[PDB]
Amino acid sequence: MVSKIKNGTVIDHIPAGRAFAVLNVLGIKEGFRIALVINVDSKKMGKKDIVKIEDKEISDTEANLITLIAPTATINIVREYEVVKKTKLEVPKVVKGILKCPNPYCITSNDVEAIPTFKTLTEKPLKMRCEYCETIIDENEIMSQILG
Amino acid sequence: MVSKIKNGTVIDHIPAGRAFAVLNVLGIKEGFRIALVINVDSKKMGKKDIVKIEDKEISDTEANLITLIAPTATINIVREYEVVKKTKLEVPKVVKGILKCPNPYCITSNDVEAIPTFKTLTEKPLKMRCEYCETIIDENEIMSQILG
Amino acid sequence: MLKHIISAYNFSRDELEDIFALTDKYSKNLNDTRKILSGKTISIAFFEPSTRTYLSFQKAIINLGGDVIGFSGEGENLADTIRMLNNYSDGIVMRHKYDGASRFASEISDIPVINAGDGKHEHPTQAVIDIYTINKHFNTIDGLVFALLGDLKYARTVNSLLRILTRFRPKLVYLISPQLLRARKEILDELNYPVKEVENPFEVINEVDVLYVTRIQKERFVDEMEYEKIKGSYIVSLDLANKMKKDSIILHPLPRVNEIDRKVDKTTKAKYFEQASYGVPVRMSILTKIYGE
Amino acid sequence: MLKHIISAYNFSRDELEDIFALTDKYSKNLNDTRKILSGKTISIAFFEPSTRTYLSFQKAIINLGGDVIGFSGEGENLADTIRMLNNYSDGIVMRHKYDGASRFASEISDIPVINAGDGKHEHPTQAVIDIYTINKHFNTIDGLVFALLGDLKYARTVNSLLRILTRFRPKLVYLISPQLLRARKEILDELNYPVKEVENPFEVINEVDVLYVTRIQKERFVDEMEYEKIKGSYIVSLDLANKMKKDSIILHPLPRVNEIDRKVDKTTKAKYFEQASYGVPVRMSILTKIYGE
Amino acid sequence: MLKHIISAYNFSRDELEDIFALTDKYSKNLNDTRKILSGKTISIAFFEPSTRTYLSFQKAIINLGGDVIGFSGEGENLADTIRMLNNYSDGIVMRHKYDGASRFASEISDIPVINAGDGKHEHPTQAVIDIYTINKHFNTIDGLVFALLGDLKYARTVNSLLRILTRFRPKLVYLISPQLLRARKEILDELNYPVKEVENPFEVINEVDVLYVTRIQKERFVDEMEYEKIKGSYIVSLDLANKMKKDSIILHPLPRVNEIDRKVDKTTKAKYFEQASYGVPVRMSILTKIYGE
Amino acid sequence: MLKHIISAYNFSRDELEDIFALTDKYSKNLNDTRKILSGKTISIAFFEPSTRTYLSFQKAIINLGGDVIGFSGEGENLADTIRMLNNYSDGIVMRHKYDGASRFASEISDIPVINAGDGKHEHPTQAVIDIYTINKHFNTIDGLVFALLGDLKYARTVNSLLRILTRFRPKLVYLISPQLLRARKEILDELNYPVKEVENPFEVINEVDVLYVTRIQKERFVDEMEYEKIKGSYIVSLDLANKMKKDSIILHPLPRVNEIDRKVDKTTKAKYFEQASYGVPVRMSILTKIYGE
Ligand SMILES: Nc1ccn([C@@H]2O[C@H](COP(=O)(O)OP(=O)(O)OP(=O)(O)O)[C@@H](O)[C@H]2O)c(=O)n1
Ligand SMILES: Nc1ccn([C@@H]2O[C@H](COP(=O)(O)OP(=O)(O)OP(=O)(O)O)[C@@H](O)[C@H]2O)c(=O)n1
Ligand SMILES: [Zn+2]
Ligand SMILES: [Zn+2]
Repeated sequence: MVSKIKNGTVIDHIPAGRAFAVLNVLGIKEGFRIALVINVDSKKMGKKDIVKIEDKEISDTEANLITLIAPTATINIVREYEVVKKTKLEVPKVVKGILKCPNPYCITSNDVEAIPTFKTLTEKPLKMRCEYCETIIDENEIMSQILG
Repeated sequence: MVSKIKNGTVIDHIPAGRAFAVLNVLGIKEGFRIALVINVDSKKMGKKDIVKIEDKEISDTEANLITLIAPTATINIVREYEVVKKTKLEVPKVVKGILKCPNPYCITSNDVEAIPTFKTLTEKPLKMRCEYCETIIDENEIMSQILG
Repeated sequence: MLKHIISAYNFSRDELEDIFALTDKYSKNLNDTRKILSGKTISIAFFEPSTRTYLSFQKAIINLGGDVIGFSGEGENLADTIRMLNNYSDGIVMRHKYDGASRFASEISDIPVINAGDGKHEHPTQAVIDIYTINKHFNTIDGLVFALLGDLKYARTVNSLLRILTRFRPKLVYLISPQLLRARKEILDELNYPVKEVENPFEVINEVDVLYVTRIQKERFVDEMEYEKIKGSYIVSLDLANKMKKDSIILHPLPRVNEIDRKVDKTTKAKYFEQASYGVPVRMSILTKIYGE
Repeated sequence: MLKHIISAYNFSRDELEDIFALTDKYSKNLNDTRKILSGKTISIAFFEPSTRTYLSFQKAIINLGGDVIGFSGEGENLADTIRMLNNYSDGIVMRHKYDGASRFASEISDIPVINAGDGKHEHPTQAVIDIYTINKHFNTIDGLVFALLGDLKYARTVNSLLRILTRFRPKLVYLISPQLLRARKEILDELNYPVKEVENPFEVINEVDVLYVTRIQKERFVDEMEYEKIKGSYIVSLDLANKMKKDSIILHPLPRVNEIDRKVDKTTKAKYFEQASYGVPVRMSILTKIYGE
Repeated sequence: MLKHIISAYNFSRDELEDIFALTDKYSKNLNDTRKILSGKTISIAFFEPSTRTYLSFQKAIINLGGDVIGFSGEGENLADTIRMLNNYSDGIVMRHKYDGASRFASEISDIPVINAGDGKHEHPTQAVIDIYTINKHFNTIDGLVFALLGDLKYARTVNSLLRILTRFRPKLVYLISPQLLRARKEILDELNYPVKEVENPFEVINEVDVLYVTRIQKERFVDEMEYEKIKGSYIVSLDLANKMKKDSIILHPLPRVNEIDRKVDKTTKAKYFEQASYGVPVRMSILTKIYGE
Repeated sequence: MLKHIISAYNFSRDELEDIFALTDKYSKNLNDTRKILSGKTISIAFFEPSTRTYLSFQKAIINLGGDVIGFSGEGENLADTIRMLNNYSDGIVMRHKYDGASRFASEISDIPVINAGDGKHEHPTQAVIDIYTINKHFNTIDGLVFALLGDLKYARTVNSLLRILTRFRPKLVYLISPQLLRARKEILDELNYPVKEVENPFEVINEVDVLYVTRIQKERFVDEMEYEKIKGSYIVSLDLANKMKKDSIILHPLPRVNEIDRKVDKTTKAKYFEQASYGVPVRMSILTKIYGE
C-alpha cells in the first residue's frame, strides 16, 4: 500500500501495531523519508506492519534489536530499486539503552550516564541479564517494556 | 509516496516530523489501516508529512485538535476513492485531555478523574485558559507539550 | 437558580441584593427563622483545615435546622470522596488545597457543592460577606473607591472580591502590593471597572472608602531580606488609619497575624470584626437561596 | 438477640435475612422511619481513623434519631476508655488498630459494642453490606460462585466476608492472590463450603458471579521488585471485566487506590458504588436489631 | 593482570594463591615491608558508610606507604564523582548502596577501582579474606564441606563467597536459610560445584568443615511474627557449635549483632576474630598485585 | 605579600600571572616538587561541607609535604573555633555558611586563613582556577568576551569571578540570567569593564569566547511554575554549544546537576572537566605564594 523505495531499508513482517515500537527500538523519531503502513493484510501472519526508511541502511546490529519485538520481521536493504540483501535476524547478544533494569537499586536506574545494559543469557526461552546487578528479565518483561 | 485510500481520512500538509504527534492528538495508536509518510517533498512547505486512516472519518471536532500542532493541515474525507469533503480547520474552543495544566496545584494535576480542560481565550496570539484554576498557556507551552 | 457555589461569578447582582436582604433579616436574630434545612444533612468536607470557616458554616446550618457531618484534615481520589458524600448528605461545603477542586466536585456531584476555598483560586462566600459589609455601611457598592492592600496574587479572597465587584460599578479599585504580589494579568483582564496598580498606600489612602487588607508572607520572596524591607508598608498602622476619610472602613477576612496594628481595633473605621459577625447570616442566606426557594 | 457486633459469626442466617428486609425498607428513604435511637447517644470511638466508616455510622445514627459523640485519632488503657464511654453513651462503635480490640471492649462494656474494624482481624458490618449487595443483585447468596482477588491474608473485610458466607451455601469461593497473601490456614479451616486457591484470575474469571477485590500493598513483599512483578495481575482491568459473565458483579469495600481500572466504573458489572450506598441503611438495620426489638 | 577489583570473578585460582602467600608474608608483621604505594594517593569513597571496612583499607594503604584521602556519607552523579577522584588520586576504594556501582565506576575511571561493597551485589575483597582464612586453617579449600547460614539472598558477602569458590573444588556447599532468603536462582546457576538447599542446620551440622553465618533482619519478612518464629534457628548457638566436627571453623564477616551466641567466642571453633585480623594483610596483598607487579 | 585569601581582590594582576606560571609547573606533575609545607599542619575547617573542595585542598597540601587535620559539618563561637585552630595548625582553609566568615576569621587569626567559600559572598580560589583555565586556553584574558549564565545573584563563584576580572581588561561580560537572579547592583558598581545584562543566551551566544554557567534552583522563585517556565533556557544544551564560535570554551565550577546537557561533554568546547583538574595545582600555587616566598 506504500510505493517502492529507491534507496534504503524495508522492514517487513512486523506484527500488526508494532511499527511504532520498531522505530523507537531504532532511535528513529530525522531528515530522511519514512513510510509506515499499519494493520495491512499479510497472507502468512493475518495482519502486519511495514516500515520503510529512505537513505539509511540498517546494520545487522541495529537490525537484531528488532527481534526483541518483531522476531518474525524481515529486513531488506534496497539500492537503485533492487533488494541487494535479505538479513538473517538473530537474537542480539547485548542490549544497551533500549531496556531499563527493574532493580530500583541498580546503578543504571539512578545515574543518568549509567546506561542500562543487558546480556542475553539464553535465546531458547529468552532470558537476559543486567550486566551491573545481575537481575534477569524474561520475554514478557522485555515486550511489556517496549510495547507497553 | 503512499497509495490512494478506498475509504477514510487523509490528513495532508502536516509540518515535517509531526505526523506522530497528530496521531497522539487523535488518540490513534487499533484495528484499522494507517499509513504515514514522513519528511516527503512539499512544493508549498518544503517538507511535509501525510497521514492516512482507512475506514474512519475524522469529525470537525477531532480535526480541529490538529490545528494546535499542524494549523497548515488539510483534512480530506475519502469515499469510494473520491474526496467527498475538504474540512476548514479552526482553532478549537475547548481542549479536553490533550494538554496538561502546568499548575502543580491544579486539581487536574492531582485527581486522575479530573481531566485537564482548556478553553481558548484568544485565537489571535493563541492563549488558552485552564477551566479549573485559570492558568494561561501560550502556543509555545502548547507545542512543547505535544511535540516535545 | 443558585445551586453550586464555586465562583463569585455564580452570583448575579439580583441574587446578591436578595442575599443582603435575607442577611438583614437573619441578623436581627429572631427566634422564628424558617428551618429550611430541617431533615437535611450538610457535610462539611474540609480537606484543607480552617476552623473559623468550618464553624461559621456549621452554625449557619444549625440555625436552619440542618444536621452536620464532616471532617477536617487527612490515597483516595477527590472524585471518590465526593461520591461518598453524596450517599451521606444533601449538600457539601468543601475547602481544598487544590485549585479548581470545588468546580470538579460540583461536576461529579448531584447534591450542591459550596466552595469554602479552593487552593489560591477563590473563596466566593467570603466575597459575599465582604460586599454585604460594605453595602451595609455605605448603602451602596456602586461608586465607591476601593484599595486592596497586601498580597494580591495568591489570595483567593482578593480574587473572589475582584470578581464579585464586576456585578457592581466601583468608581476605582486601587491595587496596593509589593511588585512581587501583583494581581495576575489573567484576573485583571476579566474586570469591567477602573483599576490602578500602586506600590505605596500613603500615596492614595486619602481617597479610599474601603481598605481591604491581606497578609504578606515571608516564604514567597527572593530572600528573607526583601520581605523584611518591604513588609512594614503593607501593615495597616494607626497612622494609615488616621489618614483615611471620616466615613471610610477597614476590612480583613480573618485570621490576622500582624498585618493590622491592634490599636486600629479601637477606631470607628475598623470593620473587620463586624465583617466576621455577618459570616453566619450571610451563609444562612446563601443556603436559603440554594434550598429554600 | 443481637447485642455486641464483634464477628461476622454474631449473625445467624435468620438475622441476616431480617436485616436485608429492613435495609430494603430503609433504602426506599421514606421520611417516616421509626426513630429507634431517639434520646440515645451512640459514641463513635475511632482509635484508628477512617472517615468513610465514621460518617456512615454517624448518618445511620442521625437517621434513627440518635445523638452522636466520638473521636478520631490519638497512655490510657483501652479498658479505661471503654469504661469512660459507658458513662457517656448508650452504645459504642469502635475501630482500632489492635486485633481483638472489639471483643475485649465488649467484655468490659455494659452498653453494646459494634466493631467497625479491629486490626487485621474483622470488619463484620462491611460483610453484612457486601452480602446484602450480592443478595439484592442475584436474589440469592446460595449457589453463587465467588472470587476474592488481591490481599487475602491481611484484609479484615475478606476475613469477615469468608466467615459470614458460612451462614449460606456458596457453590464455590475462588481465592485469587499472590502466593504471599493467601488466606490463613486458620481461617480456611473454619469454612464449610468449597474453596479453591488460584494465582491468576483469567484462569477462572469466566465462572464467577461475584468478584470481590482488595488492594495489595508494596510494604509487605520481600522486596520492591516482587511487588512490581506481581501487582499488575490483581488489578481489575477492563479486559478482566469484559471476560466476566453478563450477570456478574464486581465489588470492593472502598476506598480504592489503583486496584480497579476506572473504566470499569462505566460497565454495568461495577457494583462497588452501589455497595457503598447501602452502608447507611444496612447499619441502620443492624442498629435496629440491637435497640429496636 | 589485576586492576579493577569489582567481582570475585576478577581473581583466578593463581592470583588467589599468590595473594595467600603475600598475606602470609604481611601477617608476620616485619618492619621492612616494601612501600609499594609510596608517593601514591588512594581515595576511600564510602558513599555508603562502613567504618570497619574503611579503616581496614586505610591501614592497608598506610602500611604500604600510601597517602589517604576520602569521605564517608552524603545531586551529583556517580560518574562526575569518579572523574573528580581521578584528578585527586591513583586508585579508588568505593562502597556504594547501588548494585553495579563499582563496575560502572571502573568504566568511567582510568585509575583502579576496588569494590568494598556495591548494594546487595558483591564484596569481593571480603571473599578473598574469607577463603584465605579457610585455606590457612585446612591447608586447602578443595574438598571442604561448607555451610552458609542466615540470609543467603541479600548478602553481598555470600554472593562474593559463592562466586570465589568456583576457582576451587568444594566437596559440597550447604545453603541453610529460611525459605524467604534462599540464594537467587541466577547466582546458583553460575556455580560449578555441588550445592544443597536445606532449612535446618542441625540436620547437616555434623558434616561441615566451614560454617559461615550472616544476619537475618526483621525488616524483610511478610510480618514481624514470621521473623520471630524463624529467627532462633539461624543463630549460631553453643549447642550448634558443640555439634560441629573437632577441626571445623565458624566464620562471620563482621559486625555481628545477635546471630552468634557470644559463648561461641571462647570455643576453639570460633574463627571470625581471626578472619577480621587478616583484613589488612589480605588487602595489602590485593593492593600489591594491582600496583606492585 | 599574599597571606589571607579572603576576596578575589586580594590578588594583583602580578600575583595571578605568577600563580599561572607556578600552576603550569605543578601541572607537568614532576616528582621533585619543592615540599614547602613540610613540617607544617594546615587545618581544613569546613563548617559548611563540600567534599570536592575539601579533597582538592587536602591533595594540594599533601603534594606540598603538609599534614592535614580538619572537620566537615556541625554553641561555640566562630571566633573561639578560629582561636582553637591557631593552637593546632599553621594555616586554615575554611568554608562557612555565613557571609564574611573568612574575613572575620582572618581578623581573629594569626595564621593565614583561606576562604573556600563564605555564604553567598565569595569563593576566591575558584576564580583563580577559572581564569587560569581561560588564560591557558586563549593565552590571554584581556580582550575576551564572556557570558555568565544561570544564577548571577546568589553565586559566590560568579561574585569572585566578576571581581577577579577587574585585574584584567575583558572586552565585554554578558550577564545572562532570569530577571530574578541578576547580579547585585552593589557588585556591578565595583566593576571597571563593559558589562551587559541580557535574558536569553541565543541572542548573543555567537559572540562569546567564554561561557560560564551556574545552576538555577527552584527554591528561590515566587512559585514553582515560574521556575519551570524559565529554567529550560539557562540550560547549556547541545544546540547552544553548536552555536558557539569554534575556539570558544564552556566552564562550570562543579558539581553540576542538570544545567549542562551531558552531550556537551563530548564536544571540544567543554572545558569544565579540565577546569576541575587544575584545582590542585592552582591551590598548590596559592599555598606556595603564602608559605614559600
Ligand atoms: N525497491 C524496492 C523493493 C522492494 N520494496 C519492498 O520491500 C519488500 C521487498 O521484498 P521483495 O524481495 O522485493 O519481495 P518479496 O520477495 O515478496 O519479499 P519477501 O520474500 O521477504 O516476503 C517488499 O515488501 C516491497 O514492498 C520496496 O519498497 N522498494
Ligand atoms: N481516494 C483518495 C483520494 C486522495 N488521496 C490523498 O488525499 C489527498 C487528496 O486531495 P486531492 O483533492 O485528491 O488532491 P489535491 O487537489 O492536490 O489536494 P489539495 O488541493 O488539498 O492539496 C492527496 O494527498 C491524495 O494523495 C487518497 O489517498 N485517496
Ligand atoms: Zn541492573
Ligand atoms: Zn489548571
